[PDB]
Amino acid sequence: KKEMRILMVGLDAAGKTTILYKLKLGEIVTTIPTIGFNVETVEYKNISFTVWDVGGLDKIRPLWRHYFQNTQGLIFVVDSNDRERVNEAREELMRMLAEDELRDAVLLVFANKQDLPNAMNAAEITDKLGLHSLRHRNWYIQATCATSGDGLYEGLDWLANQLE
Amino acid sequence: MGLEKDFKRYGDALKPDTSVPGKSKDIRTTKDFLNGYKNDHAKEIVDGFRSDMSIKQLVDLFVKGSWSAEQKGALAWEIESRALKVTFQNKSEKYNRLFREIASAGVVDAKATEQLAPQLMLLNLSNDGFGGRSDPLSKLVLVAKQLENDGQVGVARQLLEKMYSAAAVLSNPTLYSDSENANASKLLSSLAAIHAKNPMHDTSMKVWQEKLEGKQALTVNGVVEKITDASANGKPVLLELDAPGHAMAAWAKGSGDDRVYGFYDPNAGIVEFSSAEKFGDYLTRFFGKSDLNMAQSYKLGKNDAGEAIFNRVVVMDGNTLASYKPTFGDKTTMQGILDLPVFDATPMK
Ligand SMILES: Nc1nc2c(ncn2[C@@H]2O[C@H](COP(=O)(O)OP(=O)(O)OP(=O)(O)O)[C@@H](O)[C@H]2O)c(=O)[nH]1
Ligand SMILES: [Mg+2]
Repeated sequence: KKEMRILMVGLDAAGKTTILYKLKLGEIVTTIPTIGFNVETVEYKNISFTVWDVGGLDKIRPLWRHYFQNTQGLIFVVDSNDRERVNEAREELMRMLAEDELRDAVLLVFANKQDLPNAMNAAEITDKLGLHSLRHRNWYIQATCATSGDGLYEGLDWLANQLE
Repeated sequence: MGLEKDFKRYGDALKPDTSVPGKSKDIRTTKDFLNGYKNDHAKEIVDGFRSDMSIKQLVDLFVKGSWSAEQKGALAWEIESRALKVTFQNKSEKYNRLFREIASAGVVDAKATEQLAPQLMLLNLSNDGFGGRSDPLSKLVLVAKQLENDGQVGVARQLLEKMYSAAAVLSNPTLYSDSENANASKLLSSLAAIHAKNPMHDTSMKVWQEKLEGKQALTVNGVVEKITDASANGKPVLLELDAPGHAMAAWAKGSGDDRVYGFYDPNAGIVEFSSAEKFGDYLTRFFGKSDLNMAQSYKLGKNDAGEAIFNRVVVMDGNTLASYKPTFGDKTTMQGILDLPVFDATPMK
């Protein structure tokens, strides 16, 4: 009944494509680095989410802003185990949140790869990304493991509930 | 739609009544327009331009003014940029829904794949104002599928990735090395070379086995029977499908369980199926009134039974096409164009 366009971005290797197809096909697919985008429509309760999975390689990150049209929600996916790049993730998140086109978008952060041994937890990702500083933004952070699917529908449920 | 009306007003103003015949040089081919057509250029050369303008305001500016070809190119870039921004995600969603519905129906085709790379959007980002390279791209993809039939992996996939990469480079040139900038430009001038010396006009080499036109023009179902023909199994089938103003490709490659049937519309992307039935379903519904109706949007003509037909279907000779050299004095073949780099190992600026 309600269509909602979702932009899913994050650094390369975050898990974005894995999440998309875990949600859509119920499977773990063998992925390669996405140079381009994938898109799927995922029906969940009242809502048709069209989810845009856009490549996160640094050399194609400038293209992200070409996918902002009529977007109601932003999914930012962070590799919880990548401590070296978490401040880079934060920089990329904040650049997106600066865009006037996205000023009303709800933000769901997936703190992904919680199964890996040196994974920062949700509270720590929340501080590293500066989420508490986000004023005038409906946001939420969900700990996930894409490969098992743990957390993904909890994430989606929150997002659906915000968008209704 | 306001957009459709405005985009048609804009279109009329590019083919104007000062040279009525669709025989005079179109302004989109001219060096001046093409120099004009790029980002961040209207603000330098077009009086009254403002970047906060709507499409309609830009089209008003276009049609009310007295503009050089270069000024027209800059405005065309700004109008087309915004128009594509409004439409391309809607369109992609639509193509993907049809793919996924067919792939997922009955017995799932687990090997079905889709890769979207809409040319108009990538070429606008690449500051290429010619208005489309469906013919060059369709030919390159058929060469890629010849190469993949013979055992190379992911050649068409990487062509399409390189369109994205070139668009990233050309839209934001200061973030990449001089070498990357030159690479991106060289990819695009290769498409232009292919258009300038089109191998279908080349009589010294025959890149085609058969041209099916006029009288024996094929319907969509005719393309389906040719692609999915089991008599072929083992060997590649490589077709270029020509609407009046747009080229596409379709193929079969691989043997037994690795056999795949694919379709490339440069305006959308590539789909491949392992199921012949599903490939036939996709193509029928892609073109068919009952579904996406691309037969109407590409303005295909009709036969006497009123079924949509392609102006031309070319049954390609892939090994010969692969070896074709689009520019006299340069050894680079169609296969070499496929292999052109865009990114290289230098860290991003
Ligand atoms: N251990 C573990 N591996 C994961 C998880 N999620 C994704 N992966 C793996 O991490 C790798 C990268 O995943 P992708 O989904 O390709 O990452 P991406 O975000 O789409 O990367 P780009 O396409 O470059 O933007 C793959 O090998 C995935 O299987 C997870 O939760 N745990
Ligand atoms: Mg990916």
